[PDB]
Amino acid sequence: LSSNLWAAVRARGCQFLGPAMQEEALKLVLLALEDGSALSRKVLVLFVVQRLEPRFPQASKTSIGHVVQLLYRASCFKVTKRDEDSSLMQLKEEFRTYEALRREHDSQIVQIAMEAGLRIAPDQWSSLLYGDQSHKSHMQSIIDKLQTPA
Repeated sequence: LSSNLWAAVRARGCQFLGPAMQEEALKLVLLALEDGSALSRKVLVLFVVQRLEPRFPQASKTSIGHVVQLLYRASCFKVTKRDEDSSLMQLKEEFRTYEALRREHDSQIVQIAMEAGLRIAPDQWSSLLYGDQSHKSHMQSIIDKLQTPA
């Protein structure tokens, strides 16, 4: 099940790196962008990988870039285009807290599960994204929003 989910996520250029690593990865993206700073993908990945590497040997520019792409696909960024340079990404104002960023992140993964026709219960979501059975309610409300309102 989880195997099928993560394969579907990577199929789209994104990655979930497990509960602990993803939490720290997101918190570092937020550290860089929560104040409106506008970073190229280059600089954003550099900032994050540098801090991650010592606890998480798996951290590389490729795997962090895939986390960035997950947030990008989730439309979390305001992009500033420039021909005569690299495009810059800012966190949209509504996503400059961890709660909101993490909600949108988790929503994108649930959306990928749907796209893939992979059907998943709120108890499993908690296991997969958080490693515990503490977030099934958080994950229920995320499902609710992707479905027809009551």
